Amino acid sequence: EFNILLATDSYKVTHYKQYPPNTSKVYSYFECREKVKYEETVFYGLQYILNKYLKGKVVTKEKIQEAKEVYREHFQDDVFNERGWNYILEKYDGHLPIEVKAVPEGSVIPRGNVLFTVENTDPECYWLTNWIETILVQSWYPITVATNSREQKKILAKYLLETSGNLDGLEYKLHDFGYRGVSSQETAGIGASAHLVNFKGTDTVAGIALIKKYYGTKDPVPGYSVPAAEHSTITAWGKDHEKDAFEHIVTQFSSVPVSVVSDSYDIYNACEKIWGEDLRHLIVSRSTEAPLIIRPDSGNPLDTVLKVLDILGKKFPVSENSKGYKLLPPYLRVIQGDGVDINTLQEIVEGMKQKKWSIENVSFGSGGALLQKLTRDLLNCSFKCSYVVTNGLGVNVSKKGRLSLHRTPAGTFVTLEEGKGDLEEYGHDLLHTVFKNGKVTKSYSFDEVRKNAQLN
Amino acid sequence: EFNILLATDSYKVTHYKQYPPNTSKVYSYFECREKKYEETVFYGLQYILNKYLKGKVVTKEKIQEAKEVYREHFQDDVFNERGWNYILEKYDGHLPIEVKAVPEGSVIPRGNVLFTVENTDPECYWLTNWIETILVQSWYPITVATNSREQKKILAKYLLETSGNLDGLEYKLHDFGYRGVSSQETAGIGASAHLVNFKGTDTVAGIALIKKYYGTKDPVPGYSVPAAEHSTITAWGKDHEKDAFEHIVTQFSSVPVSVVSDSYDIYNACEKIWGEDLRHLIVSRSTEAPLIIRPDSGNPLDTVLKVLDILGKKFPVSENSKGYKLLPPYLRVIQGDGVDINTLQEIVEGMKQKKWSIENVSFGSGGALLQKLTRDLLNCSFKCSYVVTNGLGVNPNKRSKKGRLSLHRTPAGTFVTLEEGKGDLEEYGHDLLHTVFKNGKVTKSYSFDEVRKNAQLNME
Repeated sequence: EFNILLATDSYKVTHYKQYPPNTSKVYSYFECREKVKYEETVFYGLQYILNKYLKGKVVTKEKIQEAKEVYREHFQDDVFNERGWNYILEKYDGHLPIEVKAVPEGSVIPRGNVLFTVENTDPECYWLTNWIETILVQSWYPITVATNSREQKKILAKYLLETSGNLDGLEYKLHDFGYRGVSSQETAGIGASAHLVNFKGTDTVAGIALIKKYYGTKDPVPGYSVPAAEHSTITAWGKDHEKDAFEHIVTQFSSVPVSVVSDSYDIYNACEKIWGEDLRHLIVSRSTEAPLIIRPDSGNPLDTVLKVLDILGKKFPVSENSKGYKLLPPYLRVIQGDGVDINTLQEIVEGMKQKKWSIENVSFGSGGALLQKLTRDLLNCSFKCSYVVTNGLGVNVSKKGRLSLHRTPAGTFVTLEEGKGDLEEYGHDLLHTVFKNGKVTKSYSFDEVRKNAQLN
Repeated sequence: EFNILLATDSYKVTHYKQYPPNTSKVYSYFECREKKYEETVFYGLQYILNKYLKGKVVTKEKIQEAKEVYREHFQDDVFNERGWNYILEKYDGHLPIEVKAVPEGSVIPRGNVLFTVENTDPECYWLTNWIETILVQSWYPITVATNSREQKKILAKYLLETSGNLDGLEYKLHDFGYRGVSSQETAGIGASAHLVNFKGTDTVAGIALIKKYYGTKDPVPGYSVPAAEHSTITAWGKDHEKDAFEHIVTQFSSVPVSVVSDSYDIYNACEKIWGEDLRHLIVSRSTEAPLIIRPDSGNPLDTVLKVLDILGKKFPVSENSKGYKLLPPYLRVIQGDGVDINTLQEIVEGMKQKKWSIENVSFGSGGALLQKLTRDLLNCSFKCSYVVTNGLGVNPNKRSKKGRLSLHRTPAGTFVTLEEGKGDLEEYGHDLLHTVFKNGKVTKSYSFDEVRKNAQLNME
């Protein structure tokens, strides 16, 4: 199926012919170098990569021959280390002789600290470290998604608290609508799973499948969604049957919440006449677990939320909570999924507070904004060789030498270099061996991942 | 392997309970809308059709898996088990939809229908909305192929003006985006899209995709060359950079070799090492295997200009027929840092002002070519435009299209998208859209050779 001998940058293929004689070790590391400032990042995703692509017998005679042919044509010359891959196949039954150490999945670590390290375990495979860089560095994506998601969660927790006095339901405040905005099916799954580290709402079940497959969970409902009615289905009934459309929907989905666009024809007539009275007997009767969620009209993200809230406020009973903020009845809520990114989320929620509107009233959705438009540059994700051993001599190639992560008694994180960690300075290394010679040596359930990524 | 019943936005799962009774048709379309990148390269649909939609994609096992997944996901039974079983029993699991599209590789101006989708069996009215997700992801290869072609245009302009021809244009932009994209699948798709316009890529997966889903007569559709970076050269120590260089050039002499030159000494490497010390091993390299020098970091233009100058003094520089400086055939430069469509223009412009032929330099694009792209760059939009209920028809950015769409060209060759089925009259040339998928079968397929031909630049 997938061939790891063909999963590296092409130029790295020739590295086994570029090192000095007797090079026995190449040690490399990944960090989110320093440079809404993302001060701390969530380390998430390496486990997926290790399990899906690196563990077990990943080298076969068949795969060796495939790579030899592919590369012969690619470089128009035989520059493929066939013998080197044959050694791995025969010596370790196709298992990769490398060791990867990393901070636990879900850990929140400030920028500029070692997150994981990679090195070969057999001197003959000094070239392997550079080779697997490509596959490992893609962990930047789930790290970045989990990080940007958590930052948005911090914004939501702050205002939810100040406006309601608590954080109940925080986990359902930001929904992942990024399926259609990402670059591939695989990316959709990875990204959705990274969002689920922080929240539970997603429209990409592939995220849940990845979690259950690569991490494991005891959580009864790790990821959820609610039926949603959009323009495409409502307008199919016609302007004269919008009421029938609305009644049909709410009656079809009465035991769970339901999202319905109010912008199909006229939000006023829809909220004031249809919802307001014509079908009122179907709304007020809904449980607090299955509220009607109104998806505001098109326009400015903040303005629209207020407008719809003010309208609804005029037709339904609003009350002030213990914190003194306007709160719609339990059977009625609002969702803003258009133009909501990390920066805009701020202004929106900010405006709501200043207008006496509680955050309990609204939830948000983000699409290609939280799964796409993100790059390695956001957190300055960097992978580099920091230590090499040639002719028995240890040399430093960014951070220098062998690295280790530590947390001081004051609760600060520090990455010690040049093997200084060996001096047992600041306790024990926080990086743990997760992969060694083809075997995943330490794994985490998704429950642990979420616990480690929890808000401070 | 893959369960298409689980590959749609969640909220679309319940649509089979949202339409009026006897809704028999749902017709939707895809376009790169314009406001108020003038042309896009349509590429990638065929990969999706063949990999995910064709053949028997529904099985009892998949239907059951979906039922369980959605029951937990929605906390209620809102999965159309009956509707999917119907496809399994009536069409042996083949999807009853028809997709029409402009040819793969075709160049179409913005604001025009590119592909359409509709159910072929009235009982499957709900299927059109369902597959939107998987089909709209074509926005990615479309965008990559389009952006890549725009850069090709810039390079073509300056290569022609500075050398007189476009020889070797296909090797001027190398794809180094493997490490900068979000996944393995995305790497392959993206690399394939770049290969629509160029041949250099460091992602062999892109070539695999081309051969598997398109096919080619080209004996070498994608290529790369050995390259030496800092992590490998610095391993030798500052005092052995010359040996590192010597070793590498000797190792790879029948093929071109890329070598970083800013490890330690930037001037000494070009002047002394490459010059006085190893010149004998460079001037001897054939024109098919030149030494490729990769410049230091910093401003991309300044660095390119500074490197050419240093070399241009230690090596014999000529003057082509257009009067621009040209390095000897065994020596070239590559700039793979900080290059995107905006920076590319500034660089080639700078070289022209400095009288340097574009022949001397090639470029590399990474994350800024396969990741710094979104659906909004080209305003990729998918929308329902026609619906039939009870046997009756129903219906910032430019307005959306309505009714049955068709693509044509005026006698002047101007592209026009006709709406409300007006295309039936064929006032202009018949519909340019072709049926590429129908009831589980891919009905029209393009070789990557046709794709590249359709995407060629306009000589004008």
